[PDB]
Amino acid sequence: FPPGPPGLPFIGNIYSLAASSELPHVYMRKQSQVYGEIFSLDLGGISTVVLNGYDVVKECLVHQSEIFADRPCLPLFMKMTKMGGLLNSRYGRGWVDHRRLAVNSFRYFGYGQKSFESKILEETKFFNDAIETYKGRPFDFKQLITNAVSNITNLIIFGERFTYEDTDFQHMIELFSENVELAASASVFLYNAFPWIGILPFGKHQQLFRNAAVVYDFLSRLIEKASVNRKPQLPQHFVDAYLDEMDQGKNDPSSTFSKENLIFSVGELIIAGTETTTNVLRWAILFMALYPNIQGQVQKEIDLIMGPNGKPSWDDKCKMPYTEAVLHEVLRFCNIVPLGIFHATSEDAVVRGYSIPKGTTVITNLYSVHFDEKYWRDPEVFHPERFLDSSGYFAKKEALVPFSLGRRHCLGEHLARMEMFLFFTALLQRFHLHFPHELVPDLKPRLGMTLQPQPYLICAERRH
Ligand code: HEM
Ligand SMILES: C=C1CC[C@H](O)C/C1=C\C=C1\CCC[C@]2(C)[C@@H]([C@H](C)CCCC(C)C)CC[C@@H]12
Repeated sequence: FPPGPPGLPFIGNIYSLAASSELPHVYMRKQSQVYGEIFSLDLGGISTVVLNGYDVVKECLVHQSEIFADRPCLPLFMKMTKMGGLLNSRYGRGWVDHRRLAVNSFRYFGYGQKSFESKILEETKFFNDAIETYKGRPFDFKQLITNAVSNITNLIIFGERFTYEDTDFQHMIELFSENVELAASASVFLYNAFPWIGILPFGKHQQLFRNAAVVYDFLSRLIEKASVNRKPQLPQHFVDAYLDEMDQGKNDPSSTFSKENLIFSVGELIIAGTETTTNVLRWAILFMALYPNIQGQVQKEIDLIMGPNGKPSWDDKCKMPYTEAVLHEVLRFCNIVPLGIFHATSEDAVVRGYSIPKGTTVITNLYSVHFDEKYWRDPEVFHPERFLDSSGYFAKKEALVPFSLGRRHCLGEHLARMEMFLFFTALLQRFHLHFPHELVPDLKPRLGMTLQPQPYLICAERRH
């Protein structure tokens, strides 16, 4: 069983993570330098194993894919979803059924259709128009980016987009997003260690359970509004398709599709899309205002390939290596999902001599892969040029894994990439981005299951 740093009795390394000035993924990378690529932590009595660097992360999630495909049975995840749904589903027939349905649905109701790309572009127009509203005055992009990004998924799930005046839906996403953040909280690591803490009426765990209630109700209401006009066997979207599957499993009682599992799946798909993609864009914008020379080079490429008023296109990607370079270097350098989503072993495992008992939490420290000095030159530097080959084309790197690897890898990778590219290009084509009174902006990320920047104002002035 892998060695690791010691911590106090009862609470273990929750203390050492807690009392460290460094964020958890940074903490963990330093400890691998002392204990090895694979080390352990005692998180209040839950034994967890951390994987660090590209080699062991691959060795587990890819070479032993079925053994590390599971999710851990932490009290919070048992309470929230009973380990059904998709994202936190146990590895099994339930997960196979939901994953398959989701993959096919995103293909069929999404990027598999010729008209889909223009629906993204339609959204960049609402988005850019909303930006113009402010007439170059400083504001926070967080809301608009969130609205716009979530609508690309709303099309696939609910068959429609919600307007930017829809503050009810926005409120539901703000609570759900708070929950993704509180999930990384010391309060929650303790709650999972000591679930009797649930008797305590105050604290971040009660905020999370309350939020989850409000969110669960809202999602079931949306799912009901989206199933009104349903024509059995002729689905308009993911919700209809899910209901199709419940029909075909009415006689199969071991069928895993359920009304509860539909709310969990929809919630998981919606929050997975909105949290992550939004943040990528928010980091990118931050860095383009910080480094105008880099912003300007992207803009130069846009004008050469797309012109001043051309509609951006997914097909343009491969004529725009520098743009693709910047975007990949944001994924690598900001690590929007720094520790991925926790895994667990689906059976007793043996990795590099160490034994890992069935059910152990396994943390894949994706941050440490992107800063693995065996595969990256000076990874502590933001430098898009590292993704360019000697002819100036985009050069893909094996050790860039911001959508993780193996059986559980991001289901939305492709969709995210189109969203990112089309939103970033549409925005930079129309605007110049800089800070107010050249304010000194903060680049220290906010502690959560995803990394987002602190609130920052930005000025968007039209270019032509
Ligand atoms: C920049 C955008 C995104 C990033 C960086 C990202 C990252 C990730 C990561 C690191 C995982 C962990 C997989 C694991 O357990 O090892 C994941 C899983 C997942 N992602 Fe994404 N994601 C993004 C966008 C999306 C979008 C747009 C969707 C859906 C529309 C999505 C849906 C999911 C789902 C459902 C899972 C769980 C898959 C499973 O458990 O089988 N993600 N994502
Ligand atoms: C769906 C439903 C159904 C609706 C309920 O309110 C609860 C719920 C999800 C709850 C959570 C809270 C805990 C943290 C979870 C389990 C997130 C998980 C830690 C992954 C977050 C990282 C991801 C955005 C990359 C995803 C869903 C989150």
